Amino acid sequence: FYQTFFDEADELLADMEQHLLDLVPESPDAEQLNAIFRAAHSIKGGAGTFGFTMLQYAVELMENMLDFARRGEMQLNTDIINLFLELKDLMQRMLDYYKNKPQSFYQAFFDMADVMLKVMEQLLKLDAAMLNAIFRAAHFIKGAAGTFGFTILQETTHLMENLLDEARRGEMQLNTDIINLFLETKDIMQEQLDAYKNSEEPDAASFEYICNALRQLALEAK
Amino acid sequence: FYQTFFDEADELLADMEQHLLDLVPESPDAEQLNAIFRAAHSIKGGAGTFGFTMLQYAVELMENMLDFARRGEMQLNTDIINLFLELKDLMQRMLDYYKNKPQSFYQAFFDMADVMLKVMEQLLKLDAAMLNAIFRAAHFIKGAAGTFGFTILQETTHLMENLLDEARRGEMQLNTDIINLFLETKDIMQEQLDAYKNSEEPDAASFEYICNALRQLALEAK
Repeated sequence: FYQTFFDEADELLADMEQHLLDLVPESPDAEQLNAIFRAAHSIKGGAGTFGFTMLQYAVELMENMLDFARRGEMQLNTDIINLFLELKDLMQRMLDYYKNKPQSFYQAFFDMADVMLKVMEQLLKLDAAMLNAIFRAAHFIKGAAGTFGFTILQETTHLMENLLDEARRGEMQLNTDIINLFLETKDIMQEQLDAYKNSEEPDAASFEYICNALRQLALEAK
Repeated sequence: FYQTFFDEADELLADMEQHLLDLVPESPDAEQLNAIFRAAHSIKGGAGTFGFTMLQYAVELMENMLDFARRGEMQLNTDIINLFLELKDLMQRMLDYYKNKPQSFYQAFFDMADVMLKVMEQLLKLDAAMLNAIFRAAHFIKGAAGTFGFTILQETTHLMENLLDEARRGEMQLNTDIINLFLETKDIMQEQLDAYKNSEEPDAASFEYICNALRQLALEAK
């Protein structure tokens, strides 16, 4: 949902930039003013939706100025148009702040996920309550991997999650082989995490191997 | 509201650490388990209140393990106690993530505030709608300065904000002298912003000067 907004907002700002540049300081076109206003209003909506407060404030500020400009309360001139460009650039900088946001964020995830895998490992090695715990730890890793676009990690965890959902509810019967496959999945997920930790790409061979094994179990346990 | 939680949570984690260390692996005390649980539950509440999701997840995980331990579903041993210490450390690391969070955040503020001062400047130099705009720009700077503990910047902006509130509503009559005091306040606020930008302390002489002048106007306009 975030990236759709970022792609649209970038496009809108590129449109805003051209319309601002096409403004006639002595006699501005209310149609170009309306275009800049529409693009700013669209960005405001998204910024509010996702809690992009710095962007929200930057947009409100341009909106206000534009509302005076398009209604005729503000006298336009070169200086004012330059201010509008700076507000547009501020909106761009704020958008990029929220678009960016990593490192401290990546590290907190890497550290958190490392710990959750240890918890999963031990609970496997040890009850519906524990199955609910392994399930939720996998659910977090999947969710978080989805957040960072870690497609390979997300998929591995998702396949194990579905098996853990059937295990916790009581739809699927568990045994030593199944548990060892879950432990093997844990090891693969750690390597997937480590590859991303080192800004490398996870092992495709391991991914295909574990996903075949997890889907095999989804059939075998039924 | 944030710092009260951070101070309490730090204390709770220090308590948790001692109770975990005082656990008897062969025959644990349900009272020490309850203490660790209470401290974890308290931290969970705050984490939920402020949207500290990474912390929330780290706490849920310890909570779950502790609920098995205190109820007797989990067999304790040295390894399990070490895992509890790691979960406690994770909770500490997550707390510190949310406690920290700056730089990219400081820079976005510095850049945003720089632009808002320019907008304020020009609108002063130029209507209740514009007075509402200068007011809100000051309101943002005050709010944001409050967020970063910039007491001197917050106070300067707050005093001007109250004057801007009376100006926008129509309680206070404005003139050239008042506007020039507002422009002078803008210059002081920029220097206050710049001092913090360079990790320096704002000018105390300017602060006292402008606050006397702003309070003088609060009396003079009435």
